[PDB]
Amino acid sequence: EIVLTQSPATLSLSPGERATLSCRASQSVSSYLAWYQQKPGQAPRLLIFDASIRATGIPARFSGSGSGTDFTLTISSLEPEDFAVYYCQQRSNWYTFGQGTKLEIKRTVAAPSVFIFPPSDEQLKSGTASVVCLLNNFYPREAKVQWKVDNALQSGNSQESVTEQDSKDSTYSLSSTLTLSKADYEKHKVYACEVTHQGLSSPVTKSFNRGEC
Amino acid sequence: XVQLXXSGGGXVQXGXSLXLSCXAXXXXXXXXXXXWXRQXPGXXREXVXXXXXXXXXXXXXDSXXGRFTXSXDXXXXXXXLQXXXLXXXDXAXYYCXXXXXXXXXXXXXXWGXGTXVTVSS
Amino acid sequence: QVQLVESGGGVVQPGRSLRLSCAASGFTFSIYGMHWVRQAPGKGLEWVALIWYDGTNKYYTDSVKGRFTISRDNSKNTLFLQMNSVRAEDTAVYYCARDAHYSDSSGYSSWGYFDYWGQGSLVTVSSASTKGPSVFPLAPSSKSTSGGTAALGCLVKDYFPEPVTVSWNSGALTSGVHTFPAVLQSSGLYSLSSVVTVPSSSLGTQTYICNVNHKPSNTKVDKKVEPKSC
Amino acid sequence: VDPNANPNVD
Repeated sequence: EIVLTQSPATLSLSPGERATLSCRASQSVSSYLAWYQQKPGQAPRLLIFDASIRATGIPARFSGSGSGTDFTLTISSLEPEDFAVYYCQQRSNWYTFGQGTKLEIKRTVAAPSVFIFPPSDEQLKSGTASVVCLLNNFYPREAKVQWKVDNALQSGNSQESVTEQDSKDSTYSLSSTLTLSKADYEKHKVYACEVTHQGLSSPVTKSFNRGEC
Repeated sequence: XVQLXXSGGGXVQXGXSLXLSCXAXXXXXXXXXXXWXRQXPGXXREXVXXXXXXXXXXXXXDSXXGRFTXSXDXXXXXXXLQXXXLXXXDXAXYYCXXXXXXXXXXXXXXWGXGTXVTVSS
Repeated sequence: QVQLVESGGGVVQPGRSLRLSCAASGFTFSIYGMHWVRQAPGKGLEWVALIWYDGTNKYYTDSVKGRFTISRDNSKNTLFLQMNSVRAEDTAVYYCARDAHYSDSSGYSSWGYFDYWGQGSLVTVSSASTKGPSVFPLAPSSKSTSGGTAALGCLVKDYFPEPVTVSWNSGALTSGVHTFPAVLQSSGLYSLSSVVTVPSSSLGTQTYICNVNHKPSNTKVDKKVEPKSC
Repeated sequence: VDPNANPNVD
């Protein structure tokens, strides 16, 4: 099978700027390459096929080039409707897709505000403790969340989810949930979430003591 | 802080008529122009019509002139698109938007979720 | 005028069958090859199957071969995917797509791309049973205050299937709300949180209630979120 | 046995 590798994973740009997306094939696909655009919750849309032919109804600012193993999609002047995920696809040998490049709206840096929530007494009585850490309204997307329980670093027992860029302010927010049994939760006192982000000069930790809330 | 809720779409025979509605919540729309756009599969969003404030008129795209008409019910915070003499080429998702610029430069900051119109058979 | 309207998605238990439908209008269905392509939650696109305009040839990706069947009824302008022996890894939005049958006045011919797509149909393959969420407060305290802003919220845990909706104060509080995408837990049930930031000075006087709706189980829960002293 | 053959009329 022909593997398509797209780069960069994420491209952070502003309206008006030129965007250049790459797609590399593990072996020649001649000119049998297409590009697609996909927004959240929507089907993909064909932009370019046979490496350089623009589809009907696609704006002229989109153009494709390349042959063999290296391909480029260029947007000469990015516009707001172009922030989306872009995929390449080949039909030289069966049908494979790249793993996508997200074109996101650049804005200024905003460090996250950090908030921690204890498990509720109601949940505890039922047998489980969820501890939640919130990273609110930050940009860029990269951040690290570390959980510590009685000063010991946790792993394997948390899950994260992140919002899409906010429609008004283009920030992200992130939730991390740490899950323990009630028995394990009552073995420890201090529950802490430690957050790093390029906007923060030092890590921000928020913590509470079990049974002080 | 504004929500726009579209309704009225559906399947219609060529030559027939429907009326779309765009209902606003959380801002009195009386002071703002409200506009209709449409997006056929695979294409860019295209202008259809705008109703400015009452007595400042309505303006239309070439593609719908003489067939579609926009109107307002300010008391119910809703705008409408009456669509007559429908053709297969009118098949698209129809969107409404508020122009937040009361001087009508088109700062479209709030959008409806879209309603599908299909003209077939 | 091209439309592709899919139907037939939903929840299916492992090992069972489900048929998807894709009804075409606005083009000459019977002269186009048709494909199915799928997208698992948070993943990329994967070609599934292809059928010729006249139904004579059919091709499948290896992981569905012998379990899925592609077919079409040109008299009804409909494309079908019959999914048998389903597995959790089949969970995905399934799209039908028209083969980009391109030609020009120069005889140049091209194909094997996807020029129009259905809206997508979600198929969730899971042994989980329908279950509403347990709703718990995310109580505000000094440890959820930053500056003069406090955060509070509701954790909406252990439900199936998606989706759930959350509102605040019966819809009167919308500024500053973030409702996170659900995560699938190792148990096979989903969980998400909904948070809001508010002025910290309002914690003593303003009552904050989250309103949670899970339509598949008919769950409706109003949960008061009261402050704590962490 | 060619999955990339033209699946359309022409």
